Amino acid sequence: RVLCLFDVDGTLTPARQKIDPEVAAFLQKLRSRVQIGVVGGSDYCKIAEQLGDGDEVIEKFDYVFAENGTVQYKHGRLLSKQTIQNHLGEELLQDLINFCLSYMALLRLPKKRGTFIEFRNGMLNISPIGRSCTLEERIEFSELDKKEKIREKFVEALKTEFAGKGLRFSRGGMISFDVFPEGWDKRYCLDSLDQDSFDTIHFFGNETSPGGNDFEIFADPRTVGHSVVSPQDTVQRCREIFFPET
Amino acid sequence: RVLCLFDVDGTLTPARQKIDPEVAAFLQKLRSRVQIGVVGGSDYCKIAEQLGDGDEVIEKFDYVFAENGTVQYKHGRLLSKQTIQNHLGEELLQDLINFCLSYMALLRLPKKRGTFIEFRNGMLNISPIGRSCTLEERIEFSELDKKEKIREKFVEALKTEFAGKGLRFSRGGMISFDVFPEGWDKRYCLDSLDQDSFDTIHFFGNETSPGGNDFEIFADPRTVGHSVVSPQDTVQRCREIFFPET
Ligand SMILES: O=P(O)(O)O[C@H]1O[C@H](CO)[C@@H](O)[C@H](O)[C@@H]1O
Ligand SMILES: O=P(O)(O)O[C@H]1O[C@H](CO)[C@@H](O)[C@H](O)[C@@H]1O
Ligand SMILES: [Mg+2]
Ligand SMILES: [Mg+2]
Ligand SMILES: [Mg+2]
Ligand SMILES: [Mg+2]
Repeated sequence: RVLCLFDVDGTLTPARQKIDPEVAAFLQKLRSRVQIGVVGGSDYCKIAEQLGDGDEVIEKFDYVFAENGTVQYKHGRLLSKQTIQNHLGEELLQDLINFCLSYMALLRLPKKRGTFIEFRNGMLNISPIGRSCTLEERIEFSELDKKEKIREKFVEALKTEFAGKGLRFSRGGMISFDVFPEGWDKRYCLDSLDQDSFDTIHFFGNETSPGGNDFEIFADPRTVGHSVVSPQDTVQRCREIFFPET
Repeated sequence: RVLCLFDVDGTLTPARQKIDPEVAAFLQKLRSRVQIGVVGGSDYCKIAEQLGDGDEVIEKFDYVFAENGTVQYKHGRLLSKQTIQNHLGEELLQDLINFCLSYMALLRLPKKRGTFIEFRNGMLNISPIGRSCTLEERIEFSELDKKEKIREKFVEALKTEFAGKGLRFSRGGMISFDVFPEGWDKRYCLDSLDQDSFDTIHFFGNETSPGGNDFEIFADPRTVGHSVVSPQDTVQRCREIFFPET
């Protein structure tokens, strides 16, 4: 009983884009020997869009872990969600929210819009410009952010304010950063997988160095870790391990 | 060339619910004598959901004005949008946004979530709890709000701060209030309609008294105004005016 578990962006697909039909075809071939799963920081809709038409993703993969595994489809079935408010408690969560509102009230940007704080399943996403900006506005903010280190300074202030309180931050996006509970990196999905009797869980990712969003799940003793540089590399690695004779 | 223009909630449908098939059938009958249109403060998706399946609404009505007419479908065709930032300018808009962020940072509630500021086409929607709350959380906030007058006090502070700057406020919702430019009440749709050569525009609404969201469009010299108390009343009124012989 083996599971191959894959990061999505840069591991199975070009970052944030549709999977190559050849890679998709190989994954289904691999599926004749092992179970296959994906884990990504993006939401289900995004991952679904990258990995097939409609909701095909939950049929094509045995596991679909969205938002680092806080959202789980297991053999086509959506499991219940643990909420961030349940984990953090309402007081810490609101302390965080109000600190962010207060900080952003004092930031002056070329443009602001709406959805400065997006309450997701696995994180709070914080966007100084607001998520409802256009593409050109998005690019404008990104360029300013590089010059003024707006998100970086905001994250420094947050880390210090909440020191010791179990919060983690990532600047994965362009107009935002994510705030998530400690352990709600990709390792989150491993606790559910622990219960599914796999002899071996192979994890493949393209950000397996320190600071990368695959590091923790890669390095976790529950996984056999594989560092890849592209979807073609991932396929080669899988052929080598699971189709040695071929 | 006559247009009948209808508010949606409480005028054609029970508030925020699907239209009665009998009322829907009458509107299509009325359409044999006049053009028919709807104008609502809700977004297109909501109005579409109330008035048919899928996008049937834009086929069933000659005009669909969503968000008070800042979003317009004319004979099945979506017209271009004028944006709030274009109208207000980026400086006033950000002054507004930062005042709201600052104010809300200091509010302590039982629960907070996300989407405190929703940037729509025709307004900014401001929600102290956050739009991404659950139904029970929504009811919890509503009950607290009645006790503490949270939205009312927030709106007082905003009106005073932006006195003379052309902003209007409404507490139409339960967990939020809307901020919109002066004249972006339902009258907004009348400027486009002015260009469409109607001899007469009859407007029907159920909130036509001062303070009601139909008052301005009702009282506008460009419309023949009709006050109704229900969709059955609206139908009766229409039969009386446009099918006098029947
Ligand atoms: O700020 P950006 O560039 O839109 O990226 C953020 O939001 C994306 C969409 O929800 C996420 O997919 C990203 O992971 C990130 O949380
Ligand atoms: O705060 P509430 O109760 O969700 O209502 C507000 O949002 C609704 C949905 O966008 C709108 O339909 C309402 O008109 C209002 O702007
Ligand atoms: Mg990756
Ligand atoms: Mg490992
Ligand atoms: Mg009404
Ligand atoms: Mg009038």
